[PDB]
Formats: sequence, structure tokens, C-alpha cells
Amino acid sequence: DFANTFLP
Amino acid sequence: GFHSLRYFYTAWSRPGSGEPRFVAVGYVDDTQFVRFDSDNASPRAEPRAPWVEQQDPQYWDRNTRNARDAAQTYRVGLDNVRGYYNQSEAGSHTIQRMYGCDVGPHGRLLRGYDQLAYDGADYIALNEDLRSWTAADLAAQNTRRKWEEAGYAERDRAYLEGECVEWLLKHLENGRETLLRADPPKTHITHHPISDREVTLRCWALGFYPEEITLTWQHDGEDQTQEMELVETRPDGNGAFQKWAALVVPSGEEQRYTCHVQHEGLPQPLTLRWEP
Amino acid sequence: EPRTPKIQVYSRHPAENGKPNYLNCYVYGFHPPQIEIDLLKNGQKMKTEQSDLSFSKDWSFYLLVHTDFTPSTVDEYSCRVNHSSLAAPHMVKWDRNN
Repeated sequence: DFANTFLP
Repeated sequence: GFHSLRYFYTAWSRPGSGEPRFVAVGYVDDTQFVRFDSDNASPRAEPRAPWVEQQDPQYWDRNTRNARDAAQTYRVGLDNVRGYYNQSEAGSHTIQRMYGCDVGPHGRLLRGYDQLAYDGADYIALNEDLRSWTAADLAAQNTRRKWEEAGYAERDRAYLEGECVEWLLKHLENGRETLLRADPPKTHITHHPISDREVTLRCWALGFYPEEITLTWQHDGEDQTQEMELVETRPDGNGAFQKWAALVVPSGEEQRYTCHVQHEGLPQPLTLRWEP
Repeated sequence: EPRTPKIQVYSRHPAENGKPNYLNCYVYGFHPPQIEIDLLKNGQKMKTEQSDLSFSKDWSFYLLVHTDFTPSTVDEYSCRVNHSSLAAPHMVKWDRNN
């Protein structure tokens, strides 16, 4: 289960 | 002494091809179970282990939508980080992400991490408090402020203590014969003469799991870690690993050296010695 | 800036001639990620299978390229690797003592 992908 | 559920992200571009490529892999200890490569025609989240093969319909439908959107934000993030460093738009740059959680005996969360890297160098990393970030550069402060004002650390702290722990516990239970397996290595010492006065002793260790293993050479009790030539642990192909440690010794003195192997698959550490 | 890949060419099982085995080429410790890895027999490339690009904690990637093969005294096996950090493609011949 992938985590929340935060945008740099 | 513990277990790990780790994910790895990779996004990199190149001149001409324009649209970057995103790859995501997930490991439980030293065995991977999930894949996502954007180069496929219709990229899905594909399983790699036989214990995640069953699961349920939404687990693959949601993680595909999660990975596909993760591929989009990181191709935009690649140009954002490049602009922070103010680099030409015709080059080729990489972004890597590594997040996971280490769990102990009875579900104890020992450590959760979530770090990024730009062009191989450390960029942004979540601190061990799991509430604020550390920045390597000043260009990385643009990402730190953006992640601070958005409160992504509270989101990150919720995943590492919640879903990351339960899914690792779910993986360990369903892949018990594969993950909790402790296969000991088959060991032997080969003997290759190299010159008029020198021979090479190679201490092998084949087909073992997990990856953590210690190969040490000793000369009448004296440690020879500095004088040894250790090789990196290599995957054998069928879920196991291999490793060897070399040492150049004077000819005729091969009986004064001993190789010591340590692995969780062996109840006691081994001490080998070459026999003609 | 770029990191040079390290190459290991080996077999899954202790090899004996004529007995089918599994040839492996383990490339690791390189950066940027895009790499050319090929397993050849007698100088011609073979159909390979490559793992998915993961990296270690030092942020350098590793890749495994493997195939089926039969060790032979007539055929010699190799592994070609080309990277941006290398001036020319490198080659590592397979031997049972590798």
C-alpha cells in the first residue's frame, strides 16, 4: 500500500 | 531482530524523450512483492510475490491509481527541483524516494523514514520525530516550506504508524514460509595460487536468506578486515543470496588463516579452515 | 558526479559443463539510472530478463540481468555494460570461480 505522494 | 516494509521510487528524464520514466518497487525485508513501471502500455501495479497474489480487487485497482498519480507528481516535481537549482531544461536528472517502517517484536514501531534524493545527493528527509523535515540545500528549502505549510508530516506520521505497520504484519503472516524463512548458507573455501609466493583464499557463502551476513578472515585470531577484499552480496536468482571474501596469503601458510561466518540461519557462528 | 557501476557475472548453481544452469549479471553502485546491460555468448547478445530498478541506502541503483544457459567448453559467456561514467563498454567473462 503506497503512501501519500507529496509533490516537491 | 526486526522486520522492514520499504518502498522505493525513481523518476528520471533524458534529452529528446521528454516524458520521464517512473519506477516503484516495494520490499518486505529482502523480498520484493510489487512493481510499477510507467514504460508499460497500460501500467498497472503488478505483484511479484506469491503471497500478495491473492489479496482483493481494490488493492490492485487503488494502488495502480496511487502509483499512476505518483508518476505524474514526480515528473512535475523533477522540473520543480531542477528550477530550484536553476539548471538547463535540456539535461537529464533523477529523483528518488525511499520511505518505510521498521517494526519490532509485537508491532513496536522502531523507526519510520521518508527521504528524497536529487541527482544522487540527499535532498529532503523526514526527521525521527515524524513531525518536521530536514533540508540539505537552500533550494530544498522551497520543498521544505511547501511541505511544512501543507502539513504533510502529520500525514506521513499517520501512514508510518498505521498502514505501514499493519500491511507489513499482513505480509509477514501471509508469506510466513517465504519471509520468516531463515536459510543457512552453504560454505566452503577455495584455493587459487596467484604467484610464486602468494595464493588466494576465497571464503564462499551460497544460498542464504536474509541478506544480512558477516564474512570475516582472521590470521591466528588477528582480524584482517582491512586486508580482506569483500564482495557485495549478490542475488542468486531464486530468492537467495551469495557472497565471498578473498584474501591473499603467503604460499604454505594457508593453515594459519580462518574464515568466520555469521548468519541468523545458523544457530552458531562457523569457523572454516582450508583443507587440501 | 556519476558513479561507476560494479559488475559481477556468476551462475546460480555450482556449474558443471553440459548441465543447464542460470547465468546472472549483477550490476550495482551506479548513477544515473539508465544503463545498458547485455549477456552475450560467443559475442552475440542473448534474450535476457532484467529486474526492476531499485537502489541502496547510498542512493545508488542495482540491477540483475539473468537468463538460462548451458556451460560449455565450446562457448564462452560474457556480460557487457555501458554507462555514462564509462568511456567505453566494459566486459566481464563468466567463469565458475566467479
